Amino acid sequence: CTLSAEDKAAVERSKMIEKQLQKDKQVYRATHRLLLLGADNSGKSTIVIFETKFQVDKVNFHMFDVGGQRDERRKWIQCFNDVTAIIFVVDSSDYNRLQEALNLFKSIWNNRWLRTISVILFLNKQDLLAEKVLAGKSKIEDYFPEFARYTTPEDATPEPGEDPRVTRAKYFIRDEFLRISTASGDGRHYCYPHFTCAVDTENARRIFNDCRDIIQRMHLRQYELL
Amino acid sequence: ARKLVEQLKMEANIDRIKVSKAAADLMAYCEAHAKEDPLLTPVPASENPFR
Amino acid sequence: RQEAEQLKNQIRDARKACADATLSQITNNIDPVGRIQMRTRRTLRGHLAKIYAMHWGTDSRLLVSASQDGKLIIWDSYTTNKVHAIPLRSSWVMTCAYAPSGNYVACGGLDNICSIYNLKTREGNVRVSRELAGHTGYLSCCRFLDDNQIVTSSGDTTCALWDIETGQQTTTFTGHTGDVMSLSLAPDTRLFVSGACDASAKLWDVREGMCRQTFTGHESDINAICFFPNGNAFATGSDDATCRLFDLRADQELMTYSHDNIICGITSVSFSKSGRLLLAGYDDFNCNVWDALKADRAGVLAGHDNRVSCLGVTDDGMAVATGSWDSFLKIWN
Amino acid sequence: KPQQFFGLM
Amino acid sequence: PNQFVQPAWQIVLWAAAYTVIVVTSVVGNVVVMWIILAHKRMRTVTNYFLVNLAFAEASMAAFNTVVNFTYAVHNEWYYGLFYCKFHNFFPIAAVFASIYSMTAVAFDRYMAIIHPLQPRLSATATKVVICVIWVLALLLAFPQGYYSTTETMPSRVVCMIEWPEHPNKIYEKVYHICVTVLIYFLPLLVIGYAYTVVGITLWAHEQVSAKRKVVKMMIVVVCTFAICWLPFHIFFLLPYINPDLYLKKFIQQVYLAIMWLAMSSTMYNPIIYCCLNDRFRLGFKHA
Amino acid sequence: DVQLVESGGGLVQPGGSRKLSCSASGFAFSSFGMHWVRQAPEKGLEWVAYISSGSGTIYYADTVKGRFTISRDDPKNTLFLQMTSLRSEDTAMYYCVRSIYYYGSSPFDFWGQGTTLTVSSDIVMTQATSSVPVTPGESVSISCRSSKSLLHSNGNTYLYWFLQRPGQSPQLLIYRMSNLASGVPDRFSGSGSGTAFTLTISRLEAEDVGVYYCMQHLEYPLTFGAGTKLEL
Ligand SMILES: CC(C)CCC[C@@H](C)[C@H]1CC[C@H]2[C@@H]3CC=C4C[C@@H](O)CC[C@]4(C)[C@H]3CC[C@]12C
Repeated sequence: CTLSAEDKAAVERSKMIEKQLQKDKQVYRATHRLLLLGADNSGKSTIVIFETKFQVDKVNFHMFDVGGQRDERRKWIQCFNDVTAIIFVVDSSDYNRLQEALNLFKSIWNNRWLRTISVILFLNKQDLLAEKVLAGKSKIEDYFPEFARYTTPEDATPEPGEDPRVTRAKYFIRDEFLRISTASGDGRHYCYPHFTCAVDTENARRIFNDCRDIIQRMHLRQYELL
Repeated sequence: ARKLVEQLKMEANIDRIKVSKAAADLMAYCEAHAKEDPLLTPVPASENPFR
Repeated sequence: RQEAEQLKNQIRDARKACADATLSQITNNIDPVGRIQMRTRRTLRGHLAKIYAMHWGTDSRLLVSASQDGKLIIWDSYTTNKVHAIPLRSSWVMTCAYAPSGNYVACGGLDNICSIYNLKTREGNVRVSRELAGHTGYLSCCRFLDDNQIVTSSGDTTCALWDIETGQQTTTFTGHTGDVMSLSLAPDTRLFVSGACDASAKLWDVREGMCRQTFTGHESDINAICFFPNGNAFATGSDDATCRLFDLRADQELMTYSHDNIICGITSVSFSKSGRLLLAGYDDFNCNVWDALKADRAGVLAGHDNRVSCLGVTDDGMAVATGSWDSFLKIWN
Repeated sequence: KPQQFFGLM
Repeated sequence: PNQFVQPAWQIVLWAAAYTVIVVTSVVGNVVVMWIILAHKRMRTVTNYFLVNLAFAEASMAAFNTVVNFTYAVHNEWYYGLFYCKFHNFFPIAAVFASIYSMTAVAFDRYMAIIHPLQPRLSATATKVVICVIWVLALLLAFPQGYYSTTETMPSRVVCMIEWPEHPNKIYEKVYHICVTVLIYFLPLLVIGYAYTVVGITLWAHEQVSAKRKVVKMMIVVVCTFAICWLPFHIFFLLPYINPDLYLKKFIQQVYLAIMWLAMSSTMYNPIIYCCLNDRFRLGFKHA
Repeated sequence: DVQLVESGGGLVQPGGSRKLSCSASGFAFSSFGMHWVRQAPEKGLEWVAYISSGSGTIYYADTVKGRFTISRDDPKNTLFLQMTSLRSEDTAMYYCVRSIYYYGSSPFDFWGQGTTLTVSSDIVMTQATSSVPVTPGESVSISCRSSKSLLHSNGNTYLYWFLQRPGQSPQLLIYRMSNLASGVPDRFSGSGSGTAFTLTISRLEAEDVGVYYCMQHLEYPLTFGAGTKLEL
């Protein structure tokens, strides 16, 4: 083969390297990468710290929480332009921080590098939000005047033991993030709103089903069936 | 603050050559090392190690 | 404040006085390089995820390549044989350097750590020599001066010279106000220029630790920076879809490389051994060869199916390697 | 058979 | 005297329709192959099975049809003993190849919609499956080529398959029965079941219109495969039931009809690609 | 530290069978292809067998072809040599050598201590001078000629120089004609013309006493030279 004895052995080393790389490739494909964005007090860590691994129905998911870098985030968001989803956690209780979260969501949703990546919004601490609505305290209309004009949608599914006031509050926040996601993007990416709590541990299953839908929709364009 | 002022002072003190002279010497380098540039001057395939 | 803006306009008027002519006016008579048709001579396939960085070794035969799958693969370009494959602790690696000696290879990324790997060990396995950990932001670039000194740029707006043996930052460079994205060591290895997201490029002295000169002109983040072979000029690449050649001595931009069709930022920039050609990698899934002196697009290296993240020209100037998010690296020649 | 028709898949 | 000398006008009409199908199908499938290979954007591991399907279908319409039709004009073999063995090998293999390529695209489409998280078939494994399909095709067509002979009848050369002589014609009958079950009932079941479940989930708001379109496409494919190939199989199993029908002349026109319906299947896939997908349509209008 | 202790030798009646075992410690046995090289009590070195990394390519020498078999237990970091039909010509000390092969590698770098077994077309490497008397401080030039040019088209002349100091396993001095091995003083220098090669040892010391062997790696079977002794 016009290869010296040492050249042949080098080719053999390369082939073994290629084999380990192939087993690595299989693990990489099986693992679905997720990006846990979200602010502080969102309890982003307790939904299920730079990395976290979990497995649902024999499917392993790697969730990366990059909190070490702050300020400009678009520069390092370029790295996560291949994640299957971007779990975004929002503290429903804090309304002062809510507007900041809406701005963050808007940035993420419109980010040129995340223009085809879906977002699984997890409104967290829904319990604390309820307690605030029950005690009255700070009115949501104060922070967002539209709350008064807003009414609980008919499509809404009220959970058992939900004062319409608590119910309207929860779906008001969801409405805001939906409004933000509906304005930009054209069916390339979708937002999956899931009202969640701190005790709620079914969060992993929600991620699983939503990930199925996202990959199904992409495979529906990849196989050219759409 | 005062540090920015000091940094600006130092950068102001630097001496600057005329653009003409600088551009002239860049042009000179390229012309001198022109034959030594395989990308600029197509290298005979025999020599090209990626032939 | 008032003194500050006074000094600023003072610097501005000085540069103007030195702006007697333009590089374009000067080279108006220089004959164009002509069409530079370069074809893919090799394609190094094997990376599982997007290639984010690459560096040619001084031998101009071996090159390291970083990927988001957390693997640094050393490749024998001449024979497309994978020499070594280093598993990395953090999968998110944004930069990879190759030591001039060839004995070490360093990588870094969102881990905020620059890990030096001793390629030549007696045990025969690549082992992490030292893990530099002082930086507080993603490391965007890392280039070696010695097998004991390495300059690393980080998104903490600061660059730093480290002593691999001690593991301590010998010198810190805190002048930039935005995330430093790239760094380029001068051929003389005495000065290093760094481009940041503040649309500013600062030339630093590695032994004094101070910012000698500050160059501006880009309208957005300087994603890439490279030094002209003479060490007297540096070219930059920004999201402004423009490339700008600034001269160190003149302290003033000489030529801008922009085409109306181009509306995508430059991810990586590099010069030829003579510096006549400026090969820059754009986000249009291709790389454009610009005649530096004449500011004309001589040719296009279009063989990628994703953003060309990295571009490197061999030290002998024989070939140009280009890595992309398509998980493939092509040695154009 | 001459009167037989022959067909191929 | 050869009784199968159909009148000139009969020849003209049959020629016309056959010609239309052949031309349209081969051009269409060839364009499909071009779109996928030329535009490397559409050239993906996913489209490899699609490539295999298109290629096999194109070769089928080009070889199997024209050759068989000219044979049916007066049942005369205007080729040679080599071509008799070749036609009873390549075109026949291409039939089985196309049907098994349809099972392959259907399996990927099942795995991509029913189990979206599980990764796609590896690129190497995808090529392995294509190889296996063509291998099985050649194996199923081998007996016919092995027992090929150009009996030179005074009336006309006839390429006939001289199966091992049996009083009960056991080997002859079993082979044709096995082919029918292996390239009709078996695919009709797998392609059927798979496309059925995918259809159920996709059927169960612009997205909805597109998903229900895919369901329409799948049911079209299943019905085509079942309806178009059934007359074909019946004709080739007829000698075992009623050989006297073969000895009559009308069977000549019946063979023409069954081959027309069967070869027409190689046209459905191109039209379906342009109708369901937008990128395929763009490539078609570009060519 | 890198050690390759081999064991399992001793007196064996002719026609018998024995398994030699080289236990590895301090390196990635899996990544290093291993070789077995023997030395007759009075003669020089002779390549016996070679197993590649991952037990892939297993070449053998003509003399031991079939009779001997080399096998590697990567998990247990051990190299085995089951030898059958032991002829009286197999009486020798067997050395297990490690060899990694990549661009810029140093094959045949570490040699094991050696185990003694007492049994009751290929390129010819010609070291003309069997012995050369020399006093310390002088400069020697051990020469080695080849039947075929060892310069492959890849531009690498595959000629390796080894030094067996009295009562010690051989040690790689110069790999690929000129490249000096690690841990070797700079006084050793390798020159070559493709067919004729020369190892120049300047400022000779007491440590440099021993026999010098020239091995070719152009093709298998690997062939060692007769050996040139440097006596003080
Ligand atoms: C006589 C018979 C056996 C011929 C069979 C030919 C078959 C095996 C050939 C013909 C066309 C071929 C395809 C043509 C092009 C491509 C695209 C390439 O990126 C991967 C392989 C792939 C998908 C080929 C697979 C094998 C293929 C389907």
